Amino acid sequence: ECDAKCQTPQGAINSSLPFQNVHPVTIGECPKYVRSAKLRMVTGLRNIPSIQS
Amino acid sequence: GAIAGFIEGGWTGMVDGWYGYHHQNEQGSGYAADQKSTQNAINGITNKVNSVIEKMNTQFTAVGKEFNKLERRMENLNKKVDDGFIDIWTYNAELLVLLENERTLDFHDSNVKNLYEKVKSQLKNNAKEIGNGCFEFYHKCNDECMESVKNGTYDYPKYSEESKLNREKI
Amino acid sequence: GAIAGFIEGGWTGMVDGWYGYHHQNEQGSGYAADQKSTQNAINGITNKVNSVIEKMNTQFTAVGKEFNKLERRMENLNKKVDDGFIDIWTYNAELLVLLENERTLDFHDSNVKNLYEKVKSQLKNNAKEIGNGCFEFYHKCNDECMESVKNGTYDYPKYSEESKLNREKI
Amino acid sequence: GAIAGFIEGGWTGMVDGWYGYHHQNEQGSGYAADQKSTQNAINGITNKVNSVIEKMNTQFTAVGKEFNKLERRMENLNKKVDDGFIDIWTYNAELLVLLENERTLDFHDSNVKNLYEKVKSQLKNNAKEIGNGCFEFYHKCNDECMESVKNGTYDYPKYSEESKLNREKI
Amino acid sequence: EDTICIGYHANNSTDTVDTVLEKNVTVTHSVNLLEDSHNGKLCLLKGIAPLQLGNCSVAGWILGNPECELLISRESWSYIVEKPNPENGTCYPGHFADYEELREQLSSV
Ligand SMILES: *[C@@H]1O[C@H](CO)[C@@H](O[C@@H]2O[C@H](CO)[C@@H](O[C@@H]3O[C@H](CO)[C@@H](O)[C@H](O)[C@@H]3O)[C@H](O)[C@H]2NC(C)=O)[C@H](O)[C@H]1NC(C)=O
Ligand SMILES: *[C@@H]1O[C@H](CO)[C@@H](O)[C@H](O)[C@H]1NC(C)=O
Ligand SMILES: *[C@@H]1O[C@H](CO)[C@@H](O)[C@H](O)[C@H]1NC(C)=O
Ligand SMILES: *[C@@H]1O[C@H](CO)[C@@H](O)[C@H](O)[C@H]1NC(C)=O
Ligand SMILES: *[C@@H]1O[C@H](CO)[C@@H](O)[C@H](O)[C@H]1NC(C)=O
Ligand SMILES: *[C@@H]1O[C@H](CO)[C@@H](O)[C@H](O)[C@H]1NC(C)=O
Ligand SMILES: *[C@@H]1O[C@H](CO)[C@@H](O)[C@H](O)[C@H]1NC(C)=O
Repeated sequence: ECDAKCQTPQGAINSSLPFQNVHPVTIGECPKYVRSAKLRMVTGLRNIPSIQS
Repeated sequence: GAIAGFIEGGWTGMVDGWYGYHHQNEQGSGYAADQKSTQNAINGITNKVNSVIEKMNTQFTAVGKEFNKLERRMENLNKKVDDGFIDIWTYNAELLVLLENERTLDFHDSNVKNLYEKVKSQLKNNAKEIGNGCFEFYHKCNDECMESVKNGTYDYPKYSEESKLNREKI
Repeated sequence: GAIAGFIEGGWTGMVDGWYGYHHQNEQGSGYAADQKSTQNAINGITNKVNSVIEKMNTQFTAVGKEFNKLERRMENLNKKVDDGFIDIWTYNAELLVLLENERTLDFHDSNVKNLYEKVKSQLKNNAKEIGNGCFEFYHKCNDECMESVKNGTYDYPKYSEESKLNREKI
Repeated sequence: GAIAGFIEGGWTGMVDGWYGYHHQNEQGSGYAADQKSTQNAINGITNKVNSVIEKMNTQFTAVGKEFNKLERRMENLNKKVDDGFIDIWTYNAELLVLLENERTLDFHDSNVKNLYEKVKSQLKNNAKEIGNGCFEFYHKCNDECMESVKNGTYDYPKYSEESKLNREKI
Repeated sequence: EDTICIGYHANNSTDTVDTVLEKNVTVTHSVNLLEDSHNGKLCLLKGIAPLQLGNCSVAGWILGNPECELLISRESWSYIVEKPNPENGTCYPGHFADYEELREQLSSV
């Protein structure tokens, strides 16, 4: 009874993101499928606890 | 701990932003992040991140192509094309993520240094460059002066004469 | 205006190049861009720009392919291929233009600083680091000395003794 | 020659690593590369190089496709596809090689400077910034002190008082 | 004596990102770009319920196999669903000429 924007042969996606690792075959407005396992961009910085903390 | 920062490490007790100050006064101590540099750093990152999604167009998908028994030449060209494009895109995404994480990490440690300098050239002789990212005031100042340093005003003549004597204590 | 540069802003009145000097003498004032750093910066940019066109080969074009009624499978593979390659190239160009405009903008503000330093370490005590990108001479010098600073010679012993007394005026 | 380094040039006589020291003592002279910065620079480069091969997957190859006389439409699509992918890959490799050679060359000259600074802030007044990448000790020290500078200890109070008098020789 | 310090932020985050020179570098903040969330449910794309053929094949469906009973308001769909190996195709055997081509004609419907 759900409503999607992106439909795959093994489920549906929330196409906010720019890449997908689920399935290459899709219909609707979908984020481009890639083979990659982890795609994480750094916003902050290197987390270093100084002196004692 | 002995407090200090920048060259020593990160401040667990600061929350307001990424870049900030500590200060040791007679009117207490604490942390206060510089939101002007933090915003002009957040804007950058937001536009770095958004510029990656805004260029990489969300595209309508259609893939499923079917070939008969005496058509395996075309079936293999469809396979060649399907895999070929996934190949380029997986490289293209994977590279930009590694290359720009490098650029984000250098961006920060530059913004930090570019602020450590903002203060060094603002105070001068009126403080010593005590061990890593800190300054030891040669004149003792009010929270009003602290917030004068933070917002770039400071006013060097007021404390110049004061420091001149305290600096001579060698 | 109060003149000054680098940390303050850009010089509308300079024409000779991108990077330069102002100077305040008893023998007049003006602007004179350092063409040695400007050329060794122009060369860089020319080779950055030309290296983008020289790699991106100007290619002979042939596109127009026609398919019948009972061939729409191939018509769609031709479409898949045609659009797929435009897709990669539009990303590839659009990214390099944004990424290297970033690198050109950092290249300059580094070349500027790397010149502000050339002078700081050339003069030393014989001048104070007066408000942003300027130096206030502790000895007063001839246009010959100015052009000695510009071409890196200067000669520190000549004015060292002179400045030693004027610096002491505290 | 007059020895010196960093801003002057490269040391032909150093072997231990990329970044190092010279030293002029009463207990001889020579070269000794800082392997701590050299390793934390080798690690980087090794991971830059390996990260290029580890992402660019070594792929099984199959290319040879054959078409008849009344099939030159497909023969040209196979050609379009074959050349199209070589086109992208030749650009992609050629660009990353030029762009990251640039990043490796800046990485080093930053690591060198970031070490010239390590020492400047470690010694302070106890030495003068004599012509390019060198320091002239204001107190004369044992090979034990040299290796104290190299491993970051130094100990500023020991020689502070000594230098205080020798610095005054103006 | 009075002091002042410049320093960067730090928190309790386990978010490990990667670079060109460094890998598995723990950071304060980070944002993901890869999606792995499929609900395993076929939803109605746009709001248009798709064509769930069932035990039938494309051939079966359009030729009107006596089992394929969906000749109803199933004139409007968003996309077409087929069971990998569909049991109810052509009842009387034979060959469906240029079958594959027709599938693309129906794909655009
Ligand atoms: C629609 O699909 C159903 C289900 O797949 C088809 O039913 C099955 O049809 C096969 C023949 O195609 C039957 O197999 C028979 O099995 C006996 C076993 O003793 C064997 O002696 C026969 O030679 C034959 O292989 C099977 O029984 C039959 N029933 C089921 C429930 O699977 C049906 O034929 C399809 N109908 C149409 C009109 O497409
Ligand atoms: C900095 O804060 C002080 C607070 O008294 C104020 O007087 C001064 O004008 C501020 N400077 C700027 C540039 O906002
Ligand atoms: C700089 O200019 C002066 C002009 O008198 C000249 O004597 C000197 O040799 C020049 N230096 C260099 C390195 O060209
Ligand atoms: C540096 O070397 C000296 C050699 O006497 C040693 O005493 C000191 O602990 C070393 N410092 C570090 C941080 O390893
Ligand atoms: C640190 O730990 C708590 C768990 O006790 C967590 O919920 C919190 O979000 C963390 N702090 C930050 C700043 O992320
Ligand atoms: C480090 O990276 C490896 C990649 O193989 C991964 O298995 C491991 O879990 C990562 N560890 C951390 C702490 O991120
Ligand atoms: C579909 O095929 C399966 C095969 O096991 C059968 O159990 C089911 O009843 C069939 N449904 C229809 C409507 O033919």
